Amino acid sequence: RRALRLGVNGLPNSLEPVNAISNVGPRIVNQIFDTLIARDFFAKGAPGNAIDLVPALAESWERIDEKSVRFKLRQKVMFHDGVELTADDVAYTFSSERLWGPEAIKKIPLGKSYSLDFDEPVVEDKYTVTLRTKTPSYLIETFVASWMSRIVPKEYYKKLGAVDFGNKPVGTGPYKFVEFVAGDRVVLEANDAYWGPKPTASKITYQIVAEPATRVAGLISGEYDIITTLTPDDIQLINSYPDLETRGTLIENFHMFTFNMNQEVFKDKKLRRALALAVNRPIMVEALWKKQASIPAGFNFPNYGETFDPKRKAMEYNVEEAKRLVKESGYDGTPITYHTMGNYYANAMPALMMMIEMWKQIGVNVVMKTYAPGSFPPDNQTWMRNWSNGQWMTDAYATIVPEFGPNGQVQKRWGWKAPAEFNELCQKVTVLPNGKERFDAYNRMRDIFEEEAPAVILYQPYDVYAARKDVHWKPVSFEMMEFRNNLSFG
Ligand SMILES: O=C(O[C@H]1[C@H](OP(=O)(O)O[C@@H]2[C@@H](O)[C@@H](O)CO[C@H]2O)[C@@H](CO)O[C@@]1(CO)O[C@H]1O[C@H](CO)[C@H](O)[C@@H](O)[C@H]1O)c1ccccc1
Repeated sequence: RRALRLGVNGLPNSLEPVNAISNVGPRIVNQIFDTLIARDFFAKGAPGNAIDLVPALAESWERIDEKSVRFKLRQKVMFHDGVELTADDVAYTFSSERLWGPEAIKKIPLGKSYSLDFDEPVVEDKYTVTLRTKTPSYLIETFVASWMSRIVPKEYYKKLGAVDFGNKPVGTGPYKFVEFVAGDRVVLEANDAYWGPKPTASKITYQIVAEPATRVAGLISGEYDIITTLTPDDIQLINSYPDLETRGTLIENFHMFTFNMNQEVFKDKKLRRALALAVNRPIMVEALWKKQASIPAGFNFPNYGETFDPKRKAMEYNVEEAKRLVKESGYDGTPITYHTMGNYYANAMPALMMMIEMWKQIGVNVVMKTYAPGSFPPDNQTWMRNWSNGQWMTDAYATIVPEFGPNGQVQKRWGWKAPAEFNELCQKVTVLPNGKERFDAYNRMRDIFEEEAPAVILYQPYDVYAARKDVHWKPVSFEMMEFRNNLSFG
């Protein structure tokens, strides 16, 4: 088998699966670990966007009541060190101690904020485990299929601790750990004892190449087989090669810009809203994304299923209202910084440069502050910054509630003083089954989000990869790379 070499835009700081949640972690952690329930993005000839859920580490599952799901596990599954997977490892993965309890915050900072209102799991036998919530939750199934739910080995994890585990991970996945050189590379090797489809590459290397031009040059020179995070602008040039091609797809994620609302200038919604109203998204999508990116109608996406609102109007663009809001605000003309880690996000810098011109027309001076990986300053030295959110559930709960809710980082760390009505609705949607009340509450939350502007949604990016034609691999509609039944050579 050939070794697979990947040129990437970044690497996570840890291989602990929850801590690795980002645009750069899942493409690695998806190889090392498995979940109880998995997604088959290729079901019924779908071009990597199928919503179909399939058994993975759990052979079957059944909802027992409004707050519990019982799982029957695959038998004789081995972690990379030969230890058999049991309900003990599954219970530990979803425990108060490791994930959501008070004693877990130090090791997994976002564990509690991203988790459901869990109750301690119940081990029925070696291969049977019930995952449950303290209050009703119809989200257990989607949570278990998500990036929050990769299964860790209890004994090995406890022995090492979360920090050391993140540097030497052990999972049940098709590829096993070889090396992790901080801010440089990750090397994995084929796990030939894998329970599912046998790995088709002998090794996988993820090498950071921060500059996209240098990344493209690496593919051309033959240093990489696949490269990530390109722009629709690179398409014509790569495709002009007989042996190279681009492969892209819209992903279930949105790019945005956000604010440090602890800062005096951003304490009030007025300037935040003015900045949002001046963003001409169609011109950015046309010029930088070649119409391949999509602009959502608010914090509202098709993957939400029953909680997606297809009748929702597009987000308002109003330069004249933006001009009035700036005039009425306390803003003087002082430059406002916008922090960006080069092009960690595809089109981060060209998008920002277009927005700086748009904002100059409304009387707001915004200045780009580009920083290197590991150079993100303390919070009080930041004003505006870019971000993204992967829409990780088949429900509107994610990411409006875990990120922007009362228990989330936007309110707790970034100082968004959310209206009381918003937090009340966040609590309601957590416990309610689908219906008119729940559907209407998400719409009211979307209206408040647009009015308050704690963040400004830009678009769903069109994720662009480039590969050698002799490397058969299709992208999926999520911020990760899938190699199961989706990687072959020659
Ligand atoms: O830029 C990355 O993370 C990004 C991550 O944002 P992503 O858009 O990639 O991932 C989001 C998630 O945050 C979550 O909302 C779910 O959906 C996902 O798409 C996030 C957490 O790792 O912090 C970020 C924000 O720009 O970064 C910010 O916070 C870190 C602080 O330790 C960085 O080191 C800083 O440089 C700084 O830029 C990153 C780069 C290298 C190592 C680790 C993370």
